[PDB]
Amino acid sequence: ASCGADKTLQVFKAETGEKLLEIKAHEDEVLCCAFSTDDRFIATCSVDKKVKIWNSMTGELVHTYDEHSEQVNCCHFTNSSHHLLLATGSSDCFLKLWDLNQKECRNTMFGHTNSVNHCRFSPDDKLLASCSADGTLKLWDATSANERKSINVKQFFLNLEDPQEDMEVIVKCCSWSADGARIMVAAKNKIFLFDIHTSGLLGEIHTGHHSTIQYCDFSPQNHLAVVALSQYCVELWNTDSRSKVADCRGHLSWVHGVMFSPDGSSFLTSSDDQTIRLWETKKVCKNSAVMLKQEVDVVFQENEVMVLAVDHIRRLQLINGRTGQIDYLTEAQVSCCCLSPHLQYIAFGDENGAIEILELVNNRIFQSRFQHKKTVWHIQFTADEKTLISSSDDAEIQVWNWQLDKCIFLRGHQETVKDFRLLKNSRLLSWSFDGTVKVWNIITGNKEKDFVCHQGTVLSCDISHDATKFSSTSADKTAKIWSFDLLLPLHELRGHNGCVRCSAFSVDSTLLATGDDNGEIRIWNVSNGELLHLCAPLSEEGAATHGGWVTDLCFSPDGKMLISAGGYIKWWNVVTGESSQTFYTNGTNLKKIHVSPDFKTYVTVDNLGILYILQTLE
Amino acid sequence: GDVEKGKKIFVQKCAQCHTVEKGGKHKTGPNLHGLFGRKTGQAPGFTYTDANKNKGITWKEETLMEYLENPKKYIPGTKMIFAGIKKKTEREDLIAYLKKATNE
Ligand code: HEM
Repeated sequence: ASCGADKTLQVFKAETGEKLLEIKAHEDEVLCCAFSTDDRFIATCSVDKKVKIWNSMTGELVHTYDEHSEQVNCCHFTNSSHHLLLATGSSDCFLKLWDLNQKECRNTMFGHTNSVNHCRFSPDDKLLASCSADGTLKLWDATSANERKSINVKQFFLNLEDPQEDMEVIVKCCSWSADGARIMVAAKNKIFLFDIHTSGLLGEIHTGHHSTIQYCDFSPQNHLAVVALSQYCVELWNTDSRSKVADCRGHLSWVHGVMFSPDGSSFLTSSDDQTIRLWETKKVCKNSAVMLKQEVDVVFQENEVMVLAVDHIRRLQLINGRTGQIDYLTEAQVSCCCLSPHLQYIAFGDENGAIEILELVNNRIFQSRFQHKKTVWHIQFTADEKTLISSSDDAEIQVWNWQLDKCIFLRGHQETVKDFRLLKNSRLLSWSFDGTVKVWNIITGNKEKDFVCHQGTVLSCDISHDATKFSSTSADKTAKIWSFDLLLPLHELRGHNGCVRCSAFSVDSTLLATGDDNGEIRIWNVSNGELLHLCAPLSEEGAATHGGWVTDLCFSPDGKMLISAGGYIKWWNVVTGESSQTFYTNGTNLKKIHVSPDFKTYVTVDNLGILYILQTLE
Repeated sequence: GDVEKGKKIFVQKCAQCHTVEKGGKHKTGPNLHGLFGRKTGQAPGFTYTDANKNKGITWKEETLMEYLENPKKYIPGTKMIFAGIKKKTEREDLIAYLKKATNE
């Protein structure tokens, strides 16, 4: 059984994967739910405070409870077949040990100094463990309706320069040993295995790198630990042995939760997308160094297309399409990368903002540039093989010629320059957080034409690429467009009260898409502007999943088609209706567009799903 | 909005990941002091996602009203976990409280 934000709960039999239960509503948004030990009941926690224990078979309500001063944190039926109790944590910090055989609570239990994080009955029904943000375990004596034991948790020792003394551990999951005789837990940067019966620490499984745990899950089999540290980092660790077994890429939205089968042979994976992925236990252990890194740059030189990649462990590997030809390289984790014009070189940024340009002919030859307060942002090369150009936290736009080691700067006096692009001339287009659409010069810094198209930041600005005849931008205000000849845009489109978020020019035509936040596109003729039929690519959908963001538009060479890419690719026919809408991406959330000069093949990698290559046939 | 109710909502739903006082520490989320009239992703000393860092909007009542209804929808890929405040009144109250407290 899974609930949701709607607060309806749906109960299902996983095998045949077919609806086995529909529940009409739960008052207030569901907070959590759970089966009875004999699966004869289903408790349902909620913000309302209506502990609705519906029958698991008839589906009709049986038990119901309320006592909490605040919203319930957790509900669970007694693991014992005999005793019928309902331990319930809540934001009011008070535990409520319900007697399921009675309408009123068997025992209120103040104890936690912070709101309860999780709650479970102990295999010994006489005992009742509990957890909370203070992090200390609390093994209550339910039989006496009184405190018995409560391990302190400062075991995550960490002597930082932090003014706070010993760290205040915040345990989340209340994991149990398969016998339940001891309590596995996890918090911050470390898993622990406390022995509540002796009231002392035993195990301590450190998590990957350092941060603060968002989710964790012990596995009684194989001493496994499926832990979602942060950003859906659902690694498969191995407890006690204290070493990772294997990586598990594949949830979008950063997981929302995971739990193993009672057999332990499988586990569910609830996620923010609204998705639950079943998984076999065996598959996770095996290694699978795949699924390229989420953001990459690909450069297309004809018949074979090469995609930029970040190594699964360290730097990078270049894998050409239609081949197994890996091209690994070494560096202390490159921040970003860029190939030189007319090939012959390769380059990368750094966390310090330093930017090396390794030669292809010889690994010994390189130039390293030290610049920028932080990691370098945008990087672009001149039409000449020489002269690096870059930007970052600095207000200035860096122009560092390599070999010559020249350091020309674009002194824009901005808080920072957000991004910049090459113009067909010696001019260098740019824009910052003040939303100025500056027109500088390449190599030599010189702000020749200056535009203030937006008081706010330039959200997405696209330049057409035939001559320098036009350029346009939209930034949650107006879709301005100019020919550079004027200091102000030739037209200021105002056809969208919801304000256009992004725009892209036609492939040497007269079309000009204007993307909305909801993925809506409004095509505009490159002639001041006129009420052209909106491309209107998405009309009916909802908040389902993999849909947010109007990242890019890829016009067909014919110009008769727009390749919209938000939650998934859809080839919306230009002006009214759609052409080849179909597709549907596995990853979702593509953020980049690459097109071959021919325009035959575009491959998208979205959400780290992987890179997908398309090659239409006859 | 009702600033007092807004405070309650902040205490209940935001305080576990964010401070509003000047020099208040970064918790899971960034300190919100000075939020109004500031562009997304600018609290110095907080490491944002690229999505939040590049949303490119100015925080103010209109943008907050939309964000707080459904953060993920407004900034897909945000690492902020929050379903959203579905009732407008509560949103207005919270926003009115934040407007006061994040300047104070
Ligand atoms: C109604 C209550 C909340 C309010 C008013 C609030 C306010 C905000 C705002 C305005 C931002 C973006 C500001 C900016 O771009 O600098 C933000 C980001 C964030 N919030 Fe919240 N927040 C709330 C609840 C939460 C909760 C419950 C969590 C965690 C449980 C959280 C953690 C975060 C994080 C991690 C970010 C950074 C987003 C990113 O870097 O991708 N917030 N919050």
